[PDB]
Amino acid sequence: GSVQIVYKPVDLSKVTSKCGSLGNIHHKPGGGQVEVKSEKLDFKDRVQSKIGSLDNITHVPGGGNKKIETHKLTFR
Amino acid sequence: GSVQIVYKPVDLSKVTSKCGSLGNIHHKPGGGQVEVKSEKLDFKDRVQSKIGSLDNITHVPGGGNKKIETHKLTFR
Amino acid sequence: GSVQIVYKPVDLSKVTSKCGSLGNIHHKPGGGQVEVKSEKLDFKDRVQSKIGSLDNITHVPGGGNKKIETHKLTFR
Amino acid sequence: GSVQIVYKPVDLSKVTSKCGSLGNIHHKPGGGQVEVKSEKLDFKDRVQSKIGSLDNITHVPGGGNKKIETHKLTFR
Amino acid sequence: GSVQIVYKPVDLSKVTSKCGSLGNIHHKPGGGQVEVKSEKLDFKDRVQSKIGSLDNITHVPGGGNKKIETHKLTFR
Amino acid sequence: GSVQIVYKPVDLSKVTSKCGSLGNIHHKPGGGQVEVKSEKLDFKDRVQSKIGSLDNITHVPGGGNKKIETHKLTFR
Repeated sequence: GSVQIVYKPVDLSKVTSKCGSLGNIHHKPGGGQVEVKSEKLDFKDRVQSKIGSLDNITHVPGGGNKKIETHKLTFR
Repeated sequence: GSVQIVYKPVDLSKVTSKCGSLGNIHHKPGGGQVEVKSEKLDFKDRVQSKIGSLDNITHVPGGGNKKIETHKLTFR
Repeated sequence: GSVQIVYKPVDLSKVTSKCGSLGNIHHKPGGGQVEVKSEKLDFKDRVQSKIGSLDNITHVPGGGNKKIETHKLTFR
Repeated sequence: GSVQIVYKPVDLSKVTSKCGSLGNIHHKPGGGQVEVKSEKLDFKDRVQSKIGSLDNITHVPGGGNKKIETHKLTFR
Repeated sequence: GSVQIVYKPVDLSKVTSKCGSLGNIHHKPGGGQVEVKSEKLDFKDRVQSKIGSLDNITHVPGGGNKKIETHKLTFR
Repeated sequence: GSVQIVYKPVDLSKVTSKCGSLGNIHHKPGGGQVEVKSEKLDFKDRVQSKIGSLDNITHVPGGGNKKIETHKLTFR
């Protein structure tokens, strides 16, 4: 049939930050204990897994701004 | 059939940061203990796995800005 | 059939940072213990795996900005 | 003067234990944090001191029996 | 003067243990953090001191029995 | 003057242990962090000091029995 699809999303947006001095940041973890028991692990088809972790992060981006965009057009 | 698809997403967008001095950042973890028991590990078809981690990160990007974009067009 | 697909995504976008002095960053881990027991490892078809890790990262990029873009066009 | 002191304490005592199997003992501390601030420390004449400790003990003596005796005779 | 002192403490005592199997003992500390600030430390005349400790002990003596005896005779 | 002191402490005592198998002992510390700040250390006349320790001990003597005696006879 005479199908017509026009797809023109427009994006002039901005994601912006101003920051002064960024600093004097202390991260001082006091250890710890982690234990995991399992018999069978059986992972299929798009699995993301963490088992038995003791992980420390210090993340100090001067910006850290995010712009996430998705477009999908499906025709049948 | 007479199908017509026009696909012109427009993106003038910006992801921006200004930062002053970035610094005086201390990350000082106090160790720890991790234990994991398993018998069978059986992973198939797009598996991402961490088992038994004791991991430390200091991440200090002057920007660290992200712009993630996805486009899909499906015709049937 | 008389199918017509026009595909012209336009991207003038920018991902930008200004930073002053970047520095005086200290990362000082206090060791640790990790133990993992397993009998069978059986990995197939796009497996990403870490088993038994004691990992330290200091990542200090002056920018560290990311622009990630994906396009797919499927015609049947 | 005609002072006479006789000092003959008699000790036939016993401190005794019987034990079977001694074992299957688990000590698993989960870390912690300790902080102390002080300006002047000024210790004189028989001082015993612990400042800022995070100490773990597992003590499993098969016996661990104690006999402590003091004798004093003083004459002026 | 005609002072007479006789000092014959008698000790036939015993400190005794029997133990079977001694074992299957686990000591697994999860790290930790200790911090101490001081300006002036000024110690004199029989001082015993620990400052800022993160100490682990496993002590498994087959006996560990103690007999401690002190004798003093003083004449002024 | 006609002072007489007789000093004959008698010690037939014993400190004794029997133990079976001694073993299967695990000591597994997960690290840690210790920090100490001081300007002046000023120690005189019989000082015992530990400053900033991260110390691990496994002590497994088959006996580990102690007999301690002090004698003093003083005449002034």
